[PDB]
Amino acid sequence: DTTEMYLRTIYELEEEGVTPLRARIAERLEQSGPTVSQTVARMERDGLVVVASDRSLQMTPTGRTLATAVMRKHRLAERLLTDIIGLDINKVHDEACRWEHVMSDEVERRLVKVLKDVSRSPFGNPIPGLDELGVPGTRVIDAATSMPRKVRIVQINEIFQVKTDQFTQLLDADIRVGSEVEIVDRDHITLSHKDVELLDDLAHTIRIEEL
Amino acid sequence: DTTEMYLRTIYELEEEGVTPLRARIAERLEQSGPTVSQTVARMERDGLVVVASDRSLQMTPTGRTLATAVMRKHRLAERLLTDIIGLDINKVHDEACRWEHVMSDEVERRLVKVLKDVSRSPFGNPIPGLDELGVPGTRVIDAATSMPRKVRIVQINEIFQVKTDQFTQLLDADIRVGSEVEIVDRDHITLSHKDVELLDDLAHTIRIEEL
Ligand code: NI
Ligand code: NI
Repeated sequence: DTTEMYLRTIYELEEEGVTPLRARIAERLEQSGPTVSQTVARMERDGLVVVASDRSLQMTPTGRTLATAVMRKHRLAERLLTDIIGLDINKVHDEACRWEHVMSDEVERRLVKVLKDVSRSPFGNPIPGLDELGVPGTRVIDAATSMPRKVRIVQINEIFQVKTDQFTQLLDADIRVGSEVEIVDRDHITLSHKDVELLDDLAHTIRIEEL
Repeated sequence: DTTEMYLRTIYELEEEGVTPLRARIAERLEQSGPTVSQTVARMERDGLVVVASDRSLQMTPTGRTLATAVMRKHRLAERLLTDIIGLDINKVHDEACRWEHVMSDEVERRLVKVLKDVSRSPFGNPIPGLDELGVPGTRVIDAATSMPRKVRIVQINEIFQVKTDQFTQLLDADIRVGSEVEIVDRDHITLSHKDVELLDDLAHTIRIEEL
């Protein structure tokens, strides 16, 4: 389904921290602007995407769920193809781009059993959706949900910190008040600008807003 | 490509010894007669099939080559899915029906390396095309090409045989003068009606024609 290829392309552009504009989508899929526009209209009617006022495509909860599953199948296919089949690594991504459309959930569950590790694709990116498969401003500690979000730093509050080893890590990552960074919760909290895994005191006292 | 699914269906019906009529094709693919007819017309223009005077579809050399490759990919997929992945055996055929369309030759070559044996599918049928992948009347000894063909028995010539252990095997298989049987050459010659692997004396003296 062309729908799956559009949703996965949006997913991938978002992971790369690129705004999912229609022209970006068109260019990545090697499809015309007008063709992309016609497909985006069908996808809005289907409830999978909305076109935001800055013209970027924002996937709905349903659109995002489907996108996520397509990416999971793509990445599990890449692991099968490299770890077990041994297809030349230069061909693995293009093979998996086809296989992601035809792999059942049942095969994915089997792949999770058989593969050594399903943490990441061979190309370094996390395999999403495995839980779904079945097996002032605000303080960063609070504002962080569990999926990555771009936010703006308002206070770092160095003056209140007892532990200071991360001051330089923040500097080396160019995180200052004003920096736009992506924040994430884990099984410990993390900032992206480089990746800084915050100890609790900092996570409790650094503040983030959003425009 | 719908073309691949039509050619593989023809292949499969032929293997089952069924005449590949358009209605049989329609029924197996769960497509309408008129839809099948429109696709067969495109396939004739493309040079992949001819419609014979008995209305059966006869694949051209090119059509047969493509059909063969689709079947090979289907069967290698089934071996991957059962031997390595362990997908529940009741789901393997339907999964492979999708995978046969997206598997590259390069993955098939890898599967030949990794799998224990690629003689047959899990469902008992030979994996064709591996050589292409890269790794009176006439006497039966002569008339047999290397691919199976339906022929008619004209003489068995029992009277000239020194070895007679196969007389009963032929009887048990219902091969008599008049029987329509499919003959095949191997790396030793064989008759099908049951399968009788002929010793040379019989293969040299049994005669076959065709209407
Ligand atoms: Ni990839
Ligand atoms: Ni099958």
